[PDB]
Amino acid sequence: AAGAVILRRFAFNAAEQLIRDINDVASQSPFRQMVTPGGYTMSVAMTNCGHLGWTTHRQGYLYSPIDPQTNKPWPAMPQSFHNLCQRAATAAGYPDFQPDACLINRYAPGAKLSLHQDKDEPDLRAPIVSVSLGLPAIFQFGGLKRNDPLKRLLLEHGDVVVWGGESRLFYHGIQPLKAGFHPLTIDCRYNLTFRQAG
Ligand SMILES: O=C(O)CCC(=O)C(=O)O
Ligand SMILES: [Fe+2]
Repeated sequence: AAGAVILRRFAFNAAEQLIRDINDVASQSPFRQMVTPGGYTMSVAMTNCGHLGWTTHRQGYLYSPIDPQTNKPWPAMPQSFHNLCQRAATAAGYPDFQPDACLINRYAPGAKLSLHQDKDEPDLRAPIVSVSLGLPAIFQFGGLKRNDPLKRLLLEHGDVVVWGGESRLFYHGIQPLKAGFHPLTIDCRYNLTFRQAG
């Protein structure tokens, strides 16, 4: 993964607090399985915190400062989130990265996320910070086409990946979450993706 920086277990120490704050965020903006523009309910449940929140719209996908479900602003990005992200980005070589959106994904057993690209951001030179929590998942990324040599990478609890450079444009997805158990998330996997959407 050219440009990518994988920091395994980087968020192990912050894990517990992050999970507490995810629940906090969920209290204001509950996890919901968004309906794609094509009219299909995603198996992955999501929510957002920060100034902007990624969401499905009628004309496609886009960032909005308002939660379309609660009609209220997305919850603010918790300090735990801000700190872990900055430390990660800085360690990855991006000390200037200032995210304004954190997409929180929740994966129940069997949940998956078919291949896609993240080109909804204004400046693609800005990286994306991914933090995995709970059960392990198989992350798969390819080239520039939906049908390209896909590679696999297991993301475990506390794993952080700063996607910068070329990888920032690579197709990617998550294979069906295998059943299992984790003391902090029980049978769920959470993932935080910090972005500069503004
Ligand atoms: O949970 C994952 O590792 C995938 C998250 C992702 O790429 C996204 O939702 O845009
Ligand atoms: Fe993505």
